[PDB]
Order: sequence, then structure tokens, then C-alpha cells
Amino acid sequence: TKKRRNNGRAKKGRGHVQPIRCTNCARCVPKDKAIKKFVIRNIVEAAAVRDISEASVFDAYVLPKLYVKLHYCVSCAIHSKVVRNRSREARKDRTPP
Amino acid sequence: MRAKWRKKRMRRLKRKRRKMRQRSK
Amino acid sequence: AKRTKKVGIVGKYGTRYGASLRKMVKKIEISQHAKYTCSFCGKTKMKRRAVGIWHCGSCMKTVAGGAWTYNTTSAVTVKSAIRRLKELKDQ
Amino acid sequence: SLGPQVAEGENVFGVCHIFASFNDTFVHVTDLSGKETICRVTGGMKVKADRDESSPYAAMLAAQDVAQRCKELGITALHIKLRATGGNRTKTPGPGAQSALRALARSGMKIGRIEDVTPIPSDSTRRKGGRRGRRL
Amino acid sequence: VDPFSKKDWYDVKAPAMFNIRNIGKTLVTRTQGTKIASDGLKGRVFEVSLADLQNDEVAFRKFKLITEDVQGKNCLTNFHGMDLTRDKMCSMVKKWQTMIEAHVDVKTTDGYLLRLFCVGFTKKRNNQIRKTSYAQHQQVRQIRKKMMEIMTREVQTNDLKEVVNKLIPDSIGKDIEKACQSIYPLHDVFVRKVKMLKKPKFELGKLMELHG
Amino acid sequence: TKKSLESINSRLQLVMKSGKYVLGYKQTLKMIRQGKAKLVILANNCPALRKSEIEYYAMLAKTGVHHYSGNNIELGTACGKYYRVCTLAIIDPGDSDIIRSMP
Amino acid sequence: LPVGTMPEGTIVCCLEEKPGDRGKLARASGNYATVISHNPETKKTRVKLPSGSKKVISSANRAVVGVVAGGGRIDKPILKAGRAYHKYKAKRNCWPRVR
Amino acid sequence: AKDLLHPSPEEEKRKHKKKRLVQSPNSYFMDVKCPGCYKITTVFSHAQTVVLCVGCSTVLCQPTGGKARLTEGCSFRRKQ
RNA sequence: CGCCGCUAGAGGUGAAAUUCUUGGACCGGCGCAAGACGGACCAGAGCGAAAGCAUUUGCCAAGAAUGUUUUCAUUAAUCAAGAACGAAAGUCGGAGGUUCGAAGACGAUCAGAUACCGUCGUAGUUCCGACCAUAAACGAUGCCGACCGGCGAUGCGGCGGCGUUAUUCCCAUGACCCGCCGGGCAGCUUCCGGGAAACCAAAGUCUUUGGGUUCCGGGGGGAGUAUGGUUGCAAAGCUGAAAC
Ligand SMILES: [Mg+2]
Ligand SMILES: [Mg+2]
Ligand SMILES: [Mg+2]
Ligand SMILES: [Mg+2]
Ligand SMILES: [Mg+2]
Ligand SMILES: [Mg+2]
Ligand SMILES: [Mg+2]
Ligand SMILES: [Mg+2]
Ligand SMILES: [Mg+2]
Ligand SMILES: [Mg+2]
Ligand SMILES: [Mg+2]
Ligand SMILES: [Mg+2]
Ligand SMILES: [Zn+2]
Ligand SMILES: [Zn+2]
Repeated sequence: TKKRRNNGRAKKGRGHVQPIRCTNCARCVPKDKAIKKFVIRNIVEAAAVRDISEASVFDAYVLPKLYVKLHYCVSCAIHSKVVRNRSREARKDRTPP
Repeated sequence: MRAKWRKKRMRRLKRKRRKMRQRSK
Repeated sequence: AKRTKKVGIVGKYGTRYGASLRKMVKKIEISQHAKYTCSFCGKTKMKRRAVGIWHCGSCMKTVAGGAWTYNTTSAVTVKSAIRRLKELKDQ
Repeated sequence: SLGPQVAEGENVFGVCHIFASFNDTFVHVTDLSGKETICRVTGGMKVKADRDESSPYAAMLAAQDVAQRCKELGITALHIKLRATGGNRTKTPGPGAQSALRALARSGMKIGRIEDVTPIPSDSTRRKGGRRGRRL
Repeated sequence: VDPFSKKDWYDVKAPAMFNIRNIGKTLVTRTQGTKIASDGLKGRVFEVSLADLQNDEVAFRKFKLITEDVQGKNCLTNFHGMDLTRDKMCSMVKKWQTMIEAHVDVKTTDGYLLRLFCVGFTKKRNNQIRKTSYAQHQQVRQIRKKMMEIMTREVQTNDLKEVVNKLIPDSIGKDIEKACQSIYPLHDVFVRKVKMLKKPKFELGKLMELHG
Repeated sequence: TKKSLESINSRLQLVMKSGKYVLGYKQTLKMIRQGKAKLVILANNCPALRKSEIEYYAMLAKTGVHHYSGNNIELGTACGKYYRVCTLAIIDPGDSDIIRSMP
Repeated sequence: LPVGTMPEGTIVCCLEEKPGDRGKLARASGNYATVISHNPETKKTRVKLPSGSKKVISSANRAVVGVVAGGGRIDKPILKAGRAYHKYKAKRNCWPRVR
Repeated sequence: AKDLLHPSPEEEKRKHKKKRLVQSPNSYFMDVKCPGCYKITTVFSHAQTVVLCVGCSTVLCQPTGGKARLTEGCSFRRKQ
């Protein structure tokens, strides 16, 4: 029977959403089905900023960020261990802590 | 054998049976 | 009455010249023989002369148009561009 | 060489492009003009293997060499331009570029400001997966 | 081999009106054979940002400065463009706002034709619980008219010393914020990108007067 | 200009049923030499000799000129008869206001 | 009118090879050159002829604006030998394709 | 339990136009008393035409979805 | 592709190899030209009869909703025949042809690969006029109506709430804030009851069975197969058994 009420995606009033080409396997998944995250990754990993804070001309005025719309599909999501299994009442549940 | 490829083999067979009919009418 | 139920005007060539050829002439024997609606004299006496010449009976004003049709897909588009490159802020 | 500029404390600036694939690493010193390459050491020279050519060890050994060739020619500081293959491929920089930034700071070569120039398309023409993409 | 002992070393005088007129140094073979030294000098570009050229404006919002001519070890430049960085343009972009572009091809008073873009976000008004906060898509059509109004009439009948000085504090982008609160409140409006496209005449008499 | 044109077809719906008006070229030359007509309507493809001739009788007798923004075929459909027509005049618009609005 | 006084993108026909030869390129029924990429000094002009090879010509020469009428002539299958025969009877004896 | 016959006149204003028991509509006639020369104008509140008075000959109502609004210094009441 | 620089590798994968390279590959730099496509804004948001639809600006008609003390006075619902729309895939001709890429050829990886993986690459993708009418065309839930619990929001309109804020400040609308109304996509909870159960505010008002109306299933196989007609240029569509 229905594993979900959504049937996976979030097309509810529509009939067709554009697919977004995935990042890892590059399989085109419609974006309301796809696993979706946004990472504000720093451009230098924080152990090595202290190298660069002390080797810079400025008074640590240079701090830039690296923004990636990082976009997964549901096959390569669990395959890369993001979207863990849950239980039959735990599928009902919403936003993480 | 999938019903998908079961339909494909019934198609492939029927097309040869068709070209056999139209040959010797 | 619906005498010939598929061929239409290409009931004159008859048995021969191949099927997909007559399909591809039917669309373009109709187009050169029709009485197009003239943009000048208001009437529908647009009749072609020899290929590329079109001719209206009343007011007798002769216009070079398409080779088989009255216009062309090229003809409208270049008329679209040439006014558009004209009103581009003094030429 | 009497070099470009003396009376330091006000640094001579260059630009360090770093091009991290997931399987090669470039470090590429240019001046601000853009055309005049000083040095171009890859990860593909310092690594004798053919899969550790994207390592931090690949990058930092590429980082020693450029900083050595830049210690000769008298330029001091390097801005940092940074990227990966951003056409339809991935957009994260690899596991080497985030390590070459460490080793440039160690062996001389004081640091300017760092920018993230990975060319982000708008149209996104077809990426090489197919319909069902990559398998295994 | 060391061809980097053959290479001569110019330094680049910046234009006026920023705060400083020295940028850095370059490398060029001075001369040899058929070649002239100033062959490469006329087209080398520079993308160098502010917060060394302004006494502390915003450290992003870079510029594109191309080396113009030759003058006795001090090769000299002229304005060619303004850009921003990929991080700060992708910064301030939240999922629950709306991004409204405006761009206009426009002539300066003299022969330079520039294309300058613009970016604005709608603002979450204070005292708010309704988290969507979008624009009705007619006021987006109205506010594209708002920016394409001002960016014509603060560029079209003005010169470069008018308009490049409008870039530095973003006197246009502040004024679009003040004028257009009656439509919708906005949030961190910037020009984003300016691109040159027609340069009719060399005019080194105009170039030196731009310096002294 | 769409609220202008659609009005004129409603305007030509008025005079067609109530007011008095003439249909054609020769009849609108007789009515324009009497001083009788009020507003002349010109279709768009009429020959340029005939067009500027009717103008010249207008500037003598001081009668309002209108250029209909349309081919003579749909001028006939605007005036509600199946034939086509280039030139009209409006010789007694009773309830109409064509001679009121733009003039 | 000359090609230096039309803007680039102008679909022309019967333009001239070198100025003062009274009309040579793109004359046949349904062909058009399109002036692109002016040179302000060194008065020249790139033109795409109806092959596709961008020739650069001197820009004092004139081009009647628009495509040649008779566009899409060849779309009729000639479809019988006599209508093949009459086409080439008015031209010249180039017909005998004996292999 | 619940009442139908005697609801509250608080409740029935809130309910929709044709959903209460008497269904009398929600518009009103408003007495636009413009200072033009003399004339009191009765005018529908949920109007659709530009209500132009005959003496003063200017605008008294704007056509707007919902109900009209008044222009400048026009006072009104209800006729009941 | 045309040039400026630099120089031994450069893509490539779990590894490698085919493929590109001192004839200058890749990587930096300035431009130039071509075609596909509109990223991030993008939501359990909108509109569409369905397939569907995303840069701005013009242009063309069209539509739901809302407000209505306007209007004709039953003009209604659902439909055998009949008709139009109908993703991708294909078929026909026309323009060009970037990337991806069936077949096709190659390198590996395996005992075997003609497979995943890698490299080159047609038809195709794209635009223009014709075709074909199938899907997991899925809410796998016919459409109209009447009723039966709540709350939290939201999207579009309308009214009210002398608490702010933008023009200049009454004067209008913006921008939030707390509402009530309508219809809308959805949600949360509930022993209304229903359900074989999962679950369902409709899959309820059903043995206490009758609102109106159209399409349909009748054990699995054989099978939408054989054969007929019928349409399609073709690929195929619609209608559809029986023996056993
Ligand atoms: Mg089951
Ligand atoms: Mg679907
Ligand atoms: Mg032959
Ligand atoms: Mg022969
Ligand atoms: Mg070779
Ligand atoms: Mg019926
Ligand atoms: Mg299609
Ligand atoms: Mg064919
Ligand atoms: Mg052909
Ligand atoms: Mg390929
Ligand atoms: Mg509202
Ligand atoms: Mg039905
Ligand atoms: Zn994946
Ligand atoms: Zn005529």
C-alpha cells in the first residue's frame, strides 16, 4: 500500500515540476522529491584559518564564505549517509533539531 | 520475464507474422 | 459530391508518380491556383502569372510574391526585421 | 636579481589560482595583470602515482615548489583565486585545494584576500549521466 | 633558463578620485626584434577591489581596470568595469525573499556606452510572523520601472567622473532604497555588475586630464 | 488604443440603426458638395488619389476627417453590410456622438 | 543603398563584389546576404553569402534590401520528364545525363 | 445543542451575505453631500460607474472592486 | 577559433587504458562566433480541462475568484454516437548541428560483457509546417449536489480594527499587526462513523441497504494473442474471441 501520503515528492496542486540534475550520479530528479540542503562551508577549514589569520596583511578583516546549493537525489542520499531510516510513526515527523 | 519485455516479444513476433501474411497474401 | 475521397486535386495525374510525391504536390498545387484576397483592390482576384509573379484583376496591380504561395515565411520575417531596424533610432 | 621592488613591509602582490579537480591539483602564480605566469606546478608532477595526484600530499608538495620559485623572483604576497570544474560537473573544490592554502602560508608567501571564482552557469546544458545517471 | 631575468617590470598608476594611485607591478619583455614593448601593455586588465583604494568603503564590489597606455615605467589605466564577488552576491540570498533584477543599455554624455545591472531583495518588515513576505509580481514590474528610471536619468545625462563616483558609495542604490519604500521595503540593494561595450576614441588628452 | 477602436465600432453601431448616413464614394461626393455631411470615414487601402481628393473636399467645406484604422473589408463589417466599402459619411447622426467625441 | 549605411543584421540581396560592378552576389530566386560586423576605419564589411562563407567586401557598394522573390521555388517535385525537359529547354542544352 | 431561530446579531453580521436567515444585502445608499452648488446625491456605495454629479460636474466615487471611496471632503450617511 | 604568457603532462576511473600532448596539451589572459537553455530566488506556493507552464519588456485575445439592491427567467446535471486538446518516443519534408547521446566502434572489468565503467560518435535532442493518440497520462480514488468536529496557517479578492511606518502633512493607497467572510491547494488532531486492514473528513451518512448520472471488473493462464472489420505513410491504435 502507500508507504507515504506524499508519495515521496511535494507536487500537490501541480502536474509537472522541472527535474534538477543530481550532483553525484547526475540522475534527473524532480526537485520536490529530491533531497535538498544548503551548506555555508567556510573557504578554509577552521584549523587552517589560524595559519591564515597570522600570515595576513590585514587585521583578520578577510573572512570569506563558500556557498553551495548542494543538491542530492534519493538514491545517492542514503548511499552517502544523510537521510537515515526511521520508523512507522517516525515517518510522520518534521524538521530536525 | 517482465510484462514490459513480454509485450515487446509479442510485438516482435507479431510483426514477423504480419510480414509473413503480406508476403504470400 | 465527395468524388475522390483522398487525393483531391491530384486526381489528374492518376495512377502514377508515387504516393508520397502526390501527397507533397497536393499541398502546393492548391496554393498556386487559389484566388487570394488582394490587399489593394479589396477583391479576391489575386491570380499568379508565371512563377514568382502575382496579379490582381481589378486595379491590375502586379506584385512579386512567393514562388508558389503569395507570401513566404522569409517574406514576413524580413518585413518584420526591416521595419525594426528602421525604427532603431535613426537607421 | 635586484628584483621588482625593494623596501618591503608593503608587499608585492601576485595571484594564486588553484584548480582542484577530484583527481588533479594546480597551483598557478600570476601577477595582477593576468597574462604573465610566473610559476605553474601541478599535482601531476610531484606525485609519481596516478591516483594520489589529488591528495593534500599532492597539493602541499606542489605548494612548496611554487613558493620556492616565488622566493627567488622577489614577489612576496599572493591573492588567492579558487575553483573547481564548474561547467556541469561538481562545484566543491577538491580535497587538495583546501590543503595547498595551508602550505602556502607556511613557506613564505604572505596572504592577500581570498575569493571563490567557480563559474556557475545559468543554462546548465546536459550533464553526462544519461537519464538514470551513474550506476554503482 | 630564467626568462624572468629578461622580463622588465612596470608598475601601474591607478586613475584619480579613489584615494590612492598605485596598484601593483607587472611583467613584460621590454622589447626584442619586431616586437614593441607596449604591445601587451594596452590590454592587460586588473580586477582589484576596494578597501585599499577608498579609506574603508565596502571591501567587496571590485573594479575592472585595464592598462591603457605607456608612460616611462608608469604604465597607466582607465575604467573598464565594476564587478562583485561570488560569495557576497550569493550571500544575503535567503529562500524566503525575492530577487528583482534591472539592467539597462545606456549611453554616457561622451562616447562611452555602459551596461549596469541592479539587484534588490524585498525586506522582511519588522514586527512580522508571516514568514513568506513576497511581492505581488505587479510591484516587481513597477520596481523594475523604478530602477530603469533612475539608472537612465542618473547615467544618460552624466559623465564618467559623475557616474564612477556614483559607484563608490553606491549613491544610486541608496537613492532607489529611499525613493521606493512606498512600493515595498527593500533589503541590501546593489548594482551587482557594470559592463563596458563601446569605446569610440583613445583620447590620451582626456586620459591625462583624468589624472592631472 | 484598444478602448478607442472598440468604441468606434459601437459608434458605427449607433449611426447604422438610428442616424442617417451614406455608403460609398460617389454618394459621399454629392453629400460633401452640399455641405451636408458631418464626419467622413476613410478606409485604409483606398487609392491615394481618391484618399487625398476626399481630404481636399473636406478642407474646403470644413468637414471632419477621420482615418479609420482598418482595411476596407472590415469597414464594411463595421458598418454592418456584407459588401466592402471605402468611403462613408454621416449625414444626420441623431443620437450619436462621433462628431462630438474626437471633435 | 550602400552597406556602410545600413546597420548590421540587414537582410539584403544583389549586393556587389567590388564597388561599381552593378550587382553580382545573391541574385537567384530566394537568396539573401546579411551584412554583419562592420569595420569603421578600413571601409570593409563581412557578409554571409548564401553558402555560408563570410566574404569581406569593400563598403562602397550597394544592395537592394530584402530577399529575392521566388523564395522556395524548388519545393515542387518536377515529377514528370516533360516538365524536366521544358525547364532546361529554355536554358541551354545541358540536359543529357548519360552516365 | 444549538439555536437557529434566535441567533445572535453578533453572529449574523459575521456570516456571509446569503448565508443568514433573511439574506438582506450588505451594501447601503450613501448621501454624498458635495459642496458644489446645492445638490444632495444619493449614490450606491458598491458602485461601478464614475458617479459624476450634474451641478458640480466632477467625480464623486471611484470604481473599485468592493466599494467606492470618496474624493475630497465628501460627507455621507445612510437613508433608512 | 584567433592570438599573449607558462610548461610537462592532461582528462580518466575502486584502480587503469583507449583519447589530447616540445608541431605547445592542459592551465592563466583578452576578445570573437554558434546553438541549446533560463541556474541559485524555487515553497508540501500559483495558474491551467488534462498533457502542462520560470530572464526582462512590448503585443494579442481569454479566465477563475471577489464585490453586485445589474440582467433574461429555467436556459440545468451527467452523457451512446460525434469532435477538439494530448509529455516524452517515433514518422515525413524544411533551417542548423552547442552539449548530452540509442545503435556503432573502441579500452578495461570479469570465466564469459555484446553489461554497468571509460573514450569517440550517428539518428535523436532544437526550431517550422504535417502525422501518430499511447504512460505509473496516479489522488493508482468518475463529475455535479446536500449534510456531518476542531484548530493552525496560507494563496487571491472584499469589509472592519483613530497601534506603527513611507510622499509633504489632512488626502488617498502602500508595508506589517489582530481579525471576520467567500471560494483554493494542502496540513494537524479526533472512537462522527466507515474500513479486511493499511488508512479515510472523504474511501463517512450501507443489511437502519433507493440523490442524479456515465464508464466499466466477474479465479488465475492462454491474451488485448489468433482472426475479422476500422483508422495510421509507417511504427502502431480502437473493437476483440475460442480451443485447451
Ligand atoms: Mg501490500
Ligand atoms: Mg505526472
Ligand atoms: Mg541526374
Ligand atoms: Mg542516365
Ligand atoms: Mg597529436
Ligand atoms: Mg445530454
Ligand atoms: Mg514532443
Ligand atoms: Mg518520407
Ligand atoms: Mg527534401
Ligand atoms: Mg562525446
Ligand atoms: Mg487579503
Ligand atoms: Mg463521466
Ligand atoms: Zn545520485
Ligand atoms: Zn488589387
